[PDB]
Formats: sequence, structure tokens, C-alpha cells
Amino acid sequence: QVQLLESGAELVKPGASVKLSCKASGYTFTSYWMHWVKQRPGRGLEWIGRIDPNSGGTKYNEKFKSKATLTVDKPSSTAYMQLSSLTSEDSAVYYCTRRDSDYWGAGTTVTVSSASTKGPSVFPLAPSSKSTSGGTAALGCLVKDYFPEPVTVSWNSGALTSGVHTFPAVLQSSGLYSLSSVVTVPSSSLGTQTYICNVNHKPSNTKVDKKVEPKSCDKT
Amino acid sequence: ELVMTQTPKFMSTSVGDRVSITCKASQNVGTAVAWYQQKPGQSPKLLIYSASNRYTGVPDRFTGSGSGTDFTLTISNMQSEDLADYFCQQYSSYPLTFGGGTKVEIKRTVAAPSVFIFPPSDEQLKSGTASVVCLLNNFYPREAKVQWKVDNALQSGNSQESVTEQDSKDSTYSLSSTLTLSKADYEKHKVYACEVTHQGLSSPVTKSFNRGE
Repeated sequence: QVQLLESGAELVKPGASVKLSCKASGYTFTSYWMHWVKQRPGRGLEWIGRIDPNSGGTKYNEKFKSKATLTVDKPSSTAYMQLSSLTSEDSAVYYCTRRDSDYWGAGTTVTVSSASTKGPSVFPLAPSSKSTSGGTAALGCLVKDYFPEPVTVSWNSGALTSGVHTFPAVLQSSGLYSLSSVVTVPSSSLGTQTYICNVNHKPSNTKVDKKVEPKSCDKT
Repeated sequence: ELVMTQTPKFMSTSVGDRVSITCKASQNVGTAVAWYQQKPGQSPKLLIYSASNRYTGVPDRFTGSGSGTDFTLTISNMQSEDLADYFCQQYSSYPLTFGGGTKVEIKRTVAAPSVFIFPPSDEQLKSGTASVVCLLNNFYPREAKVQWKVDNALQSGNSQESVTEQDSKDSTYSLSSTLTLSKADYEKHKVYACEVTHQGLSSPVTKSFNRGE
């Protein structure tokens, strides 16, 4: 039936512009207004505007009047939305859809940043020390100062999954991301099993396996 | 700018129970109201339109009501697949506007967090920065308070936290809090502590370490 195809993710610098596409199928494109919506992490959706593909006529939310420009390409049954003079506030997931419909694009994620591609530094979150307080120990890896998202983390080449918690990344004031991945294991296992986090940052094609061990005053 | 005020922002329920979500309009919107369901990483799906007309394919457990300014989305016999975000929308007038959303989570017995504190690695200190991490593991409900203290002085504004989604198997949450200090600041002080408060803790739990080695 009705299908609306958007792009995936796009990184753009402040001051620049981006042109998002929405390829329609399953219906007569020129028939049916195409609407655009913006969604920021836990910020409530916002209606940007709509376009009549047949006439090219448009209507905008006054809030986006000076930032968004809707157009269409009849030959390719594709609707476009150009966002200008980008700022951090324009970072969001954008959708094409209809007035109140079940037909939505999968959403395109725009990230506005001046940061440059950078692989992460991986630091150990060493299992406590001395003796255990509950027979259970916690250890992990602090994957920080990387850009852009995402990074993936596995443990022991996938051999360890139970008790693993890889947290959502956070954007630091520096403009770089950081996230931690932890796992709880028996304290009694620290001396018989090796724990290694496998970190992959595809945007920089960087990968690194970091062994996490208890901290020892004797070692350098 | 017809505001649709949606409540509650978050709510917990059990399978088989009923859920009620409210949206109030700043102007009369007749019955031109729609409700949508949205799960992480996915686009919204239409549930109700015209305030009470259930969209095709939607379970009869979903019902919408209201006329004028107050609208309600009711979910009966709650099912695990209903755990998601829900939001309203008015299309009586342009610009179209949406409610702020409501996240529906699953309830379970209270579980106190297991807390762990991690000092910065010597490897990182060579960078001039010191990240101290506090882990709150497998707890419920989601609400938790982490207070960082250095030499017993309360820290403010220098920590960032992250929380996982409800665990598929035990329905708990876990959170990580990272305290960012300059190497100089870290080297100047001695006692580092993470104080945790939570419904499941009779008294606050503080994990701490002294810088040394």
C-alpha cells in the first residue's frame, strides 16, 4: 500500500543547509497533501508544514516559516524539505506523513554539529578492589570523546551477555559523545576469567578490544 | 499555537489493567483529535481519529473519547506490546499541534539498586581529565537520586547521567552517572562518594573511595 521513504542519518555543520527527501509510492503522489513533522528527544512533535504536490502550493507553521522550504519533484514522486541556517536546535528526527495518518516515513535523523570525526578513548572501569561486599562485582568500559554516533560494545567477543548494560551515549559540553558499558559478574570470577570489552566506532572505522582487570598497586 | 496539554508524562501499569491518558486543548477543537502509539526507533502509528474512531487494524482495547477541549485515550486489558509512548494531536486548526507524550512502562516489585563506584583510570589522568563513575544496577522504579560528594562537599553541575530502557527479562532499570573533574581538582581532594536515594532503600546508600595508591 502507501509507502513513504526517507533517508537515514545526516550530519551537518551549523550555518549549513540540508535537503531531506521523501519518496512516495502506492498512491497517486499528486493527489494527497504531504505533511512534515519534527521530533526532538522527549520534546513533543511539531508540525512544520504541508505541500500540495499537484499545484506546488504550500502552508507553513509560522514557527518554521524562515527555516523550512517544501518542494516536490513530480517526475520522481518525491517530496523535499530544505532546512536552512542550521543550529543545534534543528537536530531532530524529521518525518513526512499526512494530516492525521497511519502513513509515515521511517524518519531521518539530522545532527547539527561543528565537531570532526574522532575515534573514542576507552578507559577501564576496574572491578572495585579488596574483597566483595555481596559476592557480586561490577566492571566496565568508559568509551569517551568520540564523534559522530554510534559506537557499539560487546563483551568477550560476544561470549558474555548476561548482566551487561550498555548505556545511552551522552553529548558532552565539548561536543563529543561518551558512554559506558558495564557488566556484573561474580567477585569469585575475577581471578579465573578475563573480561574484555569490544568497542567499535564504525564512523571512524575504529575498533578496540580493552581488557579490564582489578587495579594493583604493584603494577605499572 | 493551539496547545494540547498531555498528562501524565509517564505511568506504570500491569498486564490486564486499564490505562487512561488525557489531553486538554487551549481552544475548542471539536472532535478533530487523533491518538498515536510510538515505540523507540519507529515512526508513529495511528490509533484513533475523530476523537473516538478506532483506526483499522487497531485492537478494540484502545478507545478514545472527548469533545471540545478534554480528550481521553483509554487502554483496557493492558498487554506487554502496549508498552510504548502515546500522544495526541489536534487538526481542527493549523498549525497542527501535538501533546507532549506519555510513556507507559510495566510495573514490578520494588528493587533497590546495587551501587558501585569507579575511580578514574591512571590512563585517563594523563589526559588532564578525571571521570568518576557511579553505577546503579537493576532497580525499580526508575526514579533515583545520585548525589556526588568530594571531601563531603556537594557537587553540582559537573555530572551527567544515562538510564537504560526497562530490562526485557526482569523489568528493572540501570543508570550510570559520570562526574567530570579536572586532574588538578581530583588530585587536590581525597574522599570521593556517590550517595544514592531510592524507594527501595530504607536509608541512603553511599559508595566511596579515597584517592591514593
